[PDB]
Amino acid sequence: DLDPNAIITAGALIGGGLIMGGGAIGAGIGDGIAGNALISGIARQPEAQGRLFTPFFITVGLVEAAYFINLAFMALFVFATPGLQ
Amino acid sequence: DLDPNAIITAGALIGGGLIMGGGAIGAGIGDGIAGNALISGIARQPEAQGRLFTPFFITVGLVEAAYFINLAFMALFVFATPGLQ
Amino acid sequence: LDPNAIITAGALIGGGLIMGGGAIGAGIGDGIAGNALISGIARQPEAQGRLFTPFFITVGLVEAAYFINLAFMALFVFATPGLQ
Amino acid sequence: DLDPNAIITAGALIGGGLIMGGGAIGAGIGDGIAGNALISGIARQPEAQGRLFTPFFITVGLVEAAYFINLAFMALFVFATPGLQ
Amino acid sequence: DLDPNAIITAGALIGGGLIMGGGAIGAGIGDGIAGNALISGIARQPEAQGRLFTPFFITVGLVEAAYFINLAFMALFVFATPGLQ
Amino acid sequence: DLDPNAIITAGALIGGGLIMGGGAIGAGIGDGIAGNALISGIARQPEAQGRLFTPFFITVGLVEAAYFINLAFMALFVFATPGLQ
Amino acid sequence: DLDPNAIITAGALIGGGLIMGGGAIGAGIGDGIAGNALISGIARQPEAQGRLFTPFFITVGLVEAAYFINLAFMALFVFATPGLQ
Amino acid sequence: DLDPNAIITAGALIGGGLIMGGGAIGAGIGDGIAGNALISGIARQPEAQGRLFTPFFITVGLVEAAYFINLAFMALFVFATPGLQ
Amino acid sequence: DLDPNAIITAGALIGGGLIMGGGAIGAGIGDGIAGNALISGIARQPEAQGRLFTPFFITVGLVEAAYFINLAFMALFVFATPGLQ
Amino acid sequence: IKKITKAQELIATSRIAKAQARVEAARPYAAEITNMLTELAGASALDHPLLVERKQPKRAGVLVVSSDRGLCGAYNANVLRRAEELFSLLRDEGKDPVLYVVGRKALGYFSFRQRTVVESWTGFSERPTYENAREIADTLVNAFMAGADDEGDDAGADGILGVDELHIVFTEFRSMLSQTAVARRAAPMEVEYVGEVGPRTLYSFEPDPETLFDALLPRYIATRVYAALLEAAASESASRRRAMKSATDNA
Amino acid sequence: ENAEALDPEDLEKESVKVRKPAP
Amino acid sequence: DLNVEIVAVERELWSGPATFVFTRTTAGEIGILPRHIPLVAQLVDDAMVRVEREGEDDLRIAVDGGFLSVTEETVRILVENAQFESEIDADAAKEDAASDDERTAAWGRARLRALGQI
Repeated sequence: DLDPNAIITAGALIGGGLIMGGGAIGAGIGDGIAGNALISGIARQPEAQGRLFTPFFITVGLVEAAYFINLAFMALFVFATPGLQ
Repeated sequence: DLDPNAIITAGALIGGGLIMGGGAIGAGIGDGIAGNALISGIARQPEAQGRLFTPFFITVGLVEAAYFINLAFMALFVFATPGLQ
Repeated sequence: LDPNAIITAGALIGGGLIMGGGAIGAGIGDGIAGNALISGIARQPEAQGRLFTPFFITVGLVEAAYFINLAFMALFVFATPGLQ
Repeated sequence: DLDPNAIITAGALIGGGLIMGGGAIGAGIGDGIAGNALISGIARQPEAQGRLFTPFFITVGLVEAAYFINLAFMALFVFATPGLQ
Repeated sequence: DLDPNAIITAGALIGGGLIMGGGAIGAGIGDGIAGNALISGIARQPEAQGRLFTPFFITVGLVEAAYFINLAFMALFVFATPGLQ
Repeated sequence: DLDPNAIITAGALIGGGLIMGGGAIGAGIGDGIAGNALISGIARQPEAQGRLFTPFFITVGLVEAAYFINLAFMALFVFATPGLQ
Repeated sequence: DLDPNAIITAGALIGGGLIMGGGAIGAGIGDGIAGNALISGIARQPEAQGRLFTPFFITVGLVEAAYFINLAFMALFVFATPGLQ
Repeated sequence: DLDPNAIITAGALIGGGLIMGGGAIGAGIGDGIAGNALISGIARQPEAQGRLFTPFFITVGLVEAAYFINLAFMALFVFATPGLQ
Repeated sequence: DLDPNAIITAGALIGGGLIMGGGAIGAGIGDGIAGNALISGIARQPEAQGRLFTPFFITVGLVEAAYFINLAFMALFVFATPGLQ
Repeated sequence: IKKITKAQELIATSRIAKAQARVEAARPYAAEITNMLTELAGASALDHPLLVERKQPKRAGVLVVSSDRGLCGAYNANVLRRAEELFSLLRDEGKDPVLYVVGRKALGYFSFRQRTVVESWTGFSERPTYENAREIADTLVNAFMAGADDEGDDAGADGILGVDELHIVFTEFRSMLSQTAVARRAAPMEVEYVGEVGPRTLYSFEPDPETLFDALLPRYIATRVYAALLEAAASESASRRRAMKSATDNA
Repeated sequence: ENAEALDPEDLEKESVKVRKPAP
Repeated sequence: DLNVEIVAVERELWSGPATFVFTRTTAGEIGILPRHIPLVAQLVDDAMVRVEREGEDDLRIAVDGGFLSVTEETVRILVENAQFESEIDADAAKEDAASDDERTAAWGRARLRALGQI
């Protein structure tokens, strides 16, 4: 007779792990791509540096959000598990 | 013997974790790619930024849509689990 | 153990896989198509008018796949095949 | 008293979910890449548009096939499960 | 006192789903990349139409190969399951 | 009482499915990228049609290698499962 | 009747493994992309090398951060498991 | 009366399958990218072939290394299972 | 009844497999991308080699680290398993 | 008369100095653009319409460069004799000469011969600027392009009847003592494959070599036309100096 | 006037140098 | 330090050392520092070239019909015409900018860009 809460907690932990893994993949690759654009732009025309941070960070925002949003739900998965009995 | 609700809830949590992991991967990478396009275009054409944000936030829109749609269904999986007994 | 519970858990996991893969594909494909669109508009300011046709064609394909998955994800969870 | 059909059906549902996840990822990313090529080509010169749809629709045809074949097999997994006993 | 065949069939279905998902991802993305190359080449050099097909067919020829090989093994997993008992 | 060999065989089947999924993804995408390079080279420099097949067959030679190596080990996982009782 | 802590710990270990897998994928691919940009920029614009390290280290900073955040949440999962009984 | 060794072996087989899947994905895609660079370099500069193999062999030397390292541990997972009872 | 340590060990093996799969994917793809940059740079400029190894080794250094840390933590998961009683 | 001719001789000597200075000033840009064109041709496909010979040639544009002032002794006469020889050669090859003229003297000559002149430019023969050369080269290249779609005597889809070749008949300033009228085929350009020897480090072409070659070939043609005009100006000054010396000797 | 035809050898043709091997 | 050489069709306009060269090719804005890779590009119709030197105010040149050639030693701008910032007249540039003739408008825009009125 396994404890129902044990199974629910294990499932919540696996789900949160999936959430954070996917978020990390997305954030890492998207930030790498945005930084690649920034570095290439500065290399082509160094003095453009100053004006390229505004879009860059915008992009970073639009990327990081996903990851960090995921992070929040991961917390809600492993700290206040929905459906836990 | 296990409570059916426990198994169903663990499955729902894992499913929603997959939902959000895939959504975050897609959102992060797509937003990074669109931002790479935007940053390159602004670096090469500083005066184009104003117009470039039109096709950008269109693309981002689409990229965001999927993500949040996934999020919605994740909320459907964990908060109101279909097929829960 | 009620068999319906096992089938429902499997259906939920499968629908999660379906929709996660669909979201990955949709996000990355839309990002790539939008990258093409943004670069084209940057190089050719006037080309916007002629560029939104192929763009929405590309999206029309990519997005379609996603929603096709959405068609079956629901099928997995709301009307589970072989639910017995 | 676990029903063998229940275990087999859960496995079949997970397998079909995997099949559709992979097929959707492949189809979406391949369509995005082919469409990126098409959009860049059309932006380079409009007149190529009419001819450029020939290779493009070939690529999509190769990609979509890989998707729909998977779809067919997923049906086999969910509707007529092999080895269902 | 589970039926061993049930567990074997569930594992086989999950494995075949993984096989076909990976095959679909690889086939779709590889076909998309090769078609991107072909579309760009035909866009810049229309006279390259005939020239580019032979490499393309080689590329796709490899890509599809893996896919179909995976497909074949999926059948082995699903219908003629090794170790079934 | 579940049959231990059933559990071992299910695990081996899932492992083989993972091996094939990874091998197919890697082979398909690597072949697509190498073929994209080959097609682009044959486009820019038509005279190189015969000169690019040496590096190409090297690239593919490596890519396929991993695939086939994976296949071999998958054949070990499913047909001669290590750790069987 | 397995101990609930055993199932909780198994789920926690699987979730931590997922977190590290996602973090490693994201960090590796993002660092590779940013480094590709850096190498190409230094090749193109050797004298701007120093100026290219300022954005690069920013990009890496935004990537590694996420990775280590994942690390921070993996240790938790396997050292202070939320919901552990 | 589940056999502890059977469960440990199933887990080890799944883990080894994951190790092979990741190694194959990484090896295939990295080799494809390195070969894309090599093919493009040879096409652009015919007479560079020789020199281009010095860095290429390094890149492959890195990529393949990871693959084979994974291989070793997969053996350690499947042939001498850590924690086997 | 069943030994909980067997469940914990199976979970630990799966988690270590995930860790190493993610690490290998990240390492292979990131190294391939960095090597692609290096090879393209050397193809454009032979004498560039001397300096292009400086950023390259940095990039590889950042990628390999991400890989090796995973390996270290994988060694923790399978050899000294946290949560093992 | 004698005093006027002597003054004209001295003025012509000064003008020769100025013209040689102008040719020397023009040289570096010509060398650099030639180098860039060679690089782009090595990097691009050699298939530009300016670079491929039309099949069955049936019309050939000929630009005859002459002077505005007739005090030059036999400069215009030599140029027009060379132009007549080129016309005979073109007719022998089966091509009709389409005549373009720079300078009023050739205009008068061909008006007496009653040969239609498609377009003429006058007033700058003594001190030609690059804008005049650019206008002349633009007209000549437009005429050459218009001939791609022409068959028999039909202008084709263009609505403009072009030419299949472009020749320049001008006076080459070999030296102070020798100035010889020459005929040069400005188009279609031939490809002279010189031994490769440079290839260790590649050039980067933005956006791509093909468009750069497309944009640079017309500029190269304009540069060569400008060089021809400068050589013609120097030759005219030299021949006027010699003619004035001869007239002063006679008087 | 039936002027003598210019010798094709005498005619000088504009050329584009290419630092490539002869085809 | 890199050797800049602005060369017109009629005459060689300027030549000397410089620390930075900024211009606007058909691909996009480009900046050249001493050891830039060899490159050939076409300047935009209304291109402006900024040459930042050591211990002097940077030159701003309006360029008509420009090409750029970066080499291991020298960066060369081949121009159909060019005007330094001092030689430009603001009112004529304003009048010529946005005229019916595309080339005249481009020349006026280049002169305005050199002046800084952009």
